[PDB]
Amino acid sequence: LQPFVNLLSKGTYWWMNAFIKTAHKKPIDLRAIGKLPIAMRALTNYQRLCVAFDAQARKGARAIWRALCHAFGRRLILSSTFRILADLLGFAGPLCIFGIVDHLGKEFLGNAYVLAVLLFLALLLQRTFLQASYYVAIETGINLRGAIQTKIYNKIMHLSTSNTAGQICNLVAIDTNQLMWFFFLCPNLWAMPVQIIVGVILLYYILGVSALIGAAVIILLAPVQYFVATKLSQAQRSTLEHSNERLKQTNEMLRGMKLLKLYAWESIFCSRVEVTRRKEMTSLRAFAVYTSISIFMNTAIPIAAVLITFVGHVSFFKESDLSPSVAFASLSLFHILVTPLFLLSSVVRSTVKALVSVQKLSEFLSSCVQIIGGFFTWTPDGIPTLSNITIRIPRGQLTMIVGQVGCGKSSLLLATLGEMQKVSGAVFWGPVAYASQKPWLLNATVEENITFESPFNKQRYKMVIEACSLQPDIDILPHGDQTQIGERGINLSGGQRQRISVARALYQQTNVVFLDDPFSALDVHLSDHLMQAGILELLRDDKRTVVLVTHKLQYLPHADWIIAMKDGTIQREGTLKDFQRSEPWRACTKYLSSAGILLLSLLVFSQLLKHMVLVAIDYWLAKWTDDQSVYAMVFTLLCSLGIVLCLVTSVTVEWTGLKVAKRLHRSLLNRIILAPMRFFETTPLGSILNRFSSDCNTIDQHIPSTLECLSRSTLLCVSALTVISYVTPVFLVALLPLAVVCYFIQKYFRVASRDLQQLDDTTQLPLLSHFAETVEGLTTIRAFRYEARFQQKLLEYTDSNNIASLFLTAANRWLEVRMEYIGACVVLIAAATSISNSLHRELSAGLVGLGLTYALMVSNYLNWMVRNLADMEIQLGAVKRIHALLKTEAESYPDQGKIQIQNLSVRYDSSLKPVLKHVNALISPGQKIGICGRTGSGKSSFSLAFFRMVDMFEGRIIIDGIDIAKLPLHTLRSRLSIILQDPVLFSGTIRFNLDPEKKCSDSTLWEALEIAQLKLVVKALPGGLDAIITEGGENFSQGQRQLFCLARAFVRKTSIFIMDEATASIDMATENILQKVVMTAFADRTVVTIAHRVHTILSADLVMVLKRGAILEFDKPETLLSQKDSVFASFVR
Ligand SMILES: Nc1ncnc2c1ncn2[C@@H]1O[C@H](COP(=O)(O)OP(=O)(O)OP(=O)(O)O)[C@@H](O)[C@H]1O
Ligand SMILES: O=C(O)[C@H](CC(=O)N1C[C@H]2CCCC[C@H]2C1)Cc1ccccc1
Repeated sequence: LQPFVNLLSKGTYWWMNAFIKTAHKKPIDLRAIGKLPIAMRALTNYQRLCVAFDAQARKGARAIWRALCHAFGRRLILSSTFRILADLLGFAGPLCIFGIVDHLGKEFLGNAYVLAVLLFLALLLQRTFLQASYYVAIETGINLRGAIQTKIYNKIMHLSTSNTAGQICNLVAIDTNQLMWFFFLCPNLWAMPVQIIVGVILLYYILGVSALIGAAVIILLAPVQYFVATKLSQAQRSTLEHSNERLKQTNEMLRGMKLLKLYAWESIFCSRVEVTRRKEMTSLRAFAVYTSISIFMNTAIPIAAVLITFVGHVSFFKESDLSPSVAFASLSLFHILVTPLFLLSSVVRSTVKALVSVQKLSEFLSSCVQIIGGFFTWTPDGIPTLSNITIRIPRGQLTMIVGQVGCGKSSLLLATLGEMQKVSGAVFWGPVAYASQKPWLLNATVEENITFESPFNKQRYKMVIEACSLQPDIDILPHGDQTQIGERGINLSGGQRQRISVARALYQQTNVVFLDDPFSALDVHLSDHLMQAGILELLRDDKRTVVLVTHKLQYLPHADWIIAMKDGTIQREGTLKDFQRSEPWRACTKYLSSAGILLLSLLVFSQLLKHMVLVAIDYWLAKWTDDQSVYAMVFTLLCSLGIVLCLVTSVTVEWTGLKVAKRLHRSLLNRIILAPMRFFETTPLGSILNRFSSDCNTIDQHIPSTLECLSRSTLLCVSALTVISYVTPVFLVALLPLAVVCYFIQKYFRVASRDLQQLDDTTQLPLLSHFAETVEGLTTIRAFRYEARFQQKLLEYTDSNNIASLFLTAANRWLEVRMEYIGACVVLIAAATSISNSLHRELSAGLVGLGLTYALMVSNYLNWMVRNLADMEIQLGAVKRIHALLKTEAESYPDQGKIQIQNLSVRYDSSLKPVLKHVNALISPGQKIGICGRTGSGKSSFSLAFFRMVDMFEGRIIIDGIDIAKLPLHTLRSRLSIILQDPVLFSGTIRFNLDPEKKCSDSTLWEALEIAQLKLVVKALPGGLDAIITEGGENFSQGQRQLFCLARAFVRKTSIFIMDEATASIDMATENILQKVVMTAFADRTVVTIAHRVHTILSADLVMVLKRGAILEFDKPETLLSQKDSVFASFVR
């Protein structure tokens, strides 16, 4: 609430003080953050931008710039006016140091004390204009993002469906941010020229022509600073290529982990991910080189400029003798030109990226029922897709739209709606509940999807779910209801999704309903259930106009009207009779522990030795000004020794950063591979994967750079407070109060800012997610006429994004205003005490300048120390949670088919109910054993029990004379065939997905593919036995993929085969093909089949029934059918 408060509280952000103190105690919630001010709302900014657009266009890429300039120009020069005004008041430090030091070494301005309060007042007054300049630029930048995101969205509700779903979200998340961040750094575009030009002009007057030569070096090194920034960002992209390639290879490893650990291919796929990692680490060296140079230039160009400015002034020109006032006033000017001169690279880089974004943004912004005649074409001009489409469906009566495949069926429905440009014809036609041919699901609850922003009724909902008969399906789902169906509907199944969209159509209370192929993936049994109960007994009962378009003609007789489509034309439209007649410092220690004692010693000793040179340089200047070639000799040497150490301390932090980033990931990968199968099922995949994506990214690129920023600022602030204390020892008395105050300000910030950074991120996701939802189901939204209702949901989402981001900026300004006040209070104590000592005691004029030139800079170092420490705390969440995951568990480490089980006391998990108990069996070599039982009756345990994956087997299994327990895991899994229920084939060649051990012969591998009756399609692939297959994908069918897994099984030749519900998720013909292959090809080798199919184990040598723990296991299935009273298997079959 900055506008309401007065000028003083607004400048000092006193209104934020109570919020900070309150948030320190309890976490920030949406209730804690208030509603947005009227002036800064998404709707208000959007209306202002629309007014600007109307004004500009009333008389392209130029227009949007004019509208952005017109709407947000008044609150932008007001930001630039402060920035310029703060720049001029900035030179009241360097100029007043000139005044103070000169008077000591030699009209109220003639007094040294008077200038000590002018230095105090100007520094106090500058460091609020500068901060109020940052805020108003930010508050305009954030208010702009609110206006554009609404502007982008209001275009989405219009664009034709002929066209890029992911581009629009990218346009919101990246292209708008680059435009927003241009308005953060917009005033600098007019303030760098003013601040630098006055700066360089001042240096000439203070020091002479020699100040230009030193000033030219810094300016001339801005392009080289910029060039490194270009080479770095190129290197980051090339690293981003391998990281995305790595995450694909890792994701396939975690998802299909059970298949891998069954075949003992965990090491092979772990080896393949490391090969991609090493390439990423190679491309990450160049990112370290061009980050090392970037740190080297930013701390060795200021030193180089000082070296050439002073040495050149005394050696070449032989001008006026160097004096403490001139040398230290000029030195303090360099410290305040480098910050503008080194950010100018990022300002130009941002401006060239903002020019692209606007052009990219302006490219996006430019993109019953009776019909008379009618010609509709998806293209703006071309062959009309619908021709002679003249229809008149009745009101309140069901109508069927039936025709050939791909012949104007779904287009005609969209022709009735407004998504088809009319070449000609006349159409006259409220909101319509349209069940899309391709169903779309909101990223929300199953209850939310069906109600779809409509009031809930208990009776209505009960009938709908019973009619669609999707409730029994949700019963098997992991959650009873309110399941979070994310993007793409991965949680739900294809057939289940189709019902939901039809359920959404059937739930709504509207007169006209267009159900576009409700039975596309609906089973024939349920399809009649949905049609009879829902379409007829529910939809037709309510006197609701229903239009249905499906291939199943069985429901044609139960239809008032029916139309026939031919070649995209409505040939005839009549009734059935008419138609028939016509036709954490603990984590930081863990991070620095892995670097190595050698590097860690070199890292620490280089930092401490560098800042004993960067002070011994400045102290030597204070001794110099008071033989004159001798002083230049030592000062040149120290400047070179300062530069050399700036190179060493820039390589080491990056060299260390790679050494940890390499070891931490590699040590992480080898740990989860050895985790037992129980760990992967219990822990959600999202938890493990995000460690490899974000945390291994934060350590790769963010920690090493931040660790340098925090270590460089902390030592500078220690050096600044030591030099300023050696000059005036009385300053130590005031150091304790300013240490206690500076601690609490740091504490309340880190507590409050950490909350808002998390709150900022968690409100970003709903905003982007809403853009994806709108574009994916744009046709459905405009069918319900929920465009206005959906657009309103954006304003709430983006307002909760701005206010969460408008406190993160008011928190930073709160901190920087406090520290700059503390720093402006240190400069008074430093000035007051040194001048007291210099005039009365025997202090020198040079040491006075040395104290002041650090007092001015102790405000910045205090600010970087607390801001970097805030970021270093957050970025150490990467190491903290990796080290937690890194301590997971670790598993310990066939000639004849005789397998024996000793009581099989196997427990599905630690300290749980035993799945199977007291199960004794003995299968002779070369015998086909079958296992059948109820779902969850322990049959599924015996499948994984033979592979020691059940980690609590309190019994014994003897296979071919040995024990499956004593033998090591990677030597027992590798010699036992398995066929999981759901087939999976991982990315790689066919030769590298059927024998990754690279031991199979080329001729043999072809026979195995042919043995599975698969050689024809395999040979048909390009290359042959080397075609680059994709994970799942379309290169193979579901029957073929399950068929290929049989070929992979035949490759092992382990003489013991275990099949676990291979029949499921397969075709009936393929099951006969698979069963015939197993019966014929695998005649020997003791095939064991655990499945629910009746006919799978009918011909087996022996069949074992499974009760809660064990049931009758008749060796002869023929005897079992008679003995079981035709109940156990005969009745089930
Ligand atoms: N973005 C698009 N650009 C061009 N044509 C399009 C586009 N979207 C759809 N179409 C047209 O719509 C046709 C499919 O709809 P149509 O009603 O003609 O067939 P259908 O019988 O409903 O098909 P299906 O069984 O695939 O649902 C395509 O063949 C194409 O001519
Ligand atoms: O001190 C800072 O360096 C500023 C940090 C800050 O205030 N914010 C708030 C913004 C919210 C939206 C996204 C994050 C930014 C970061 C950034 C900045 C603003 C203006 C000028 C220079 C730097």
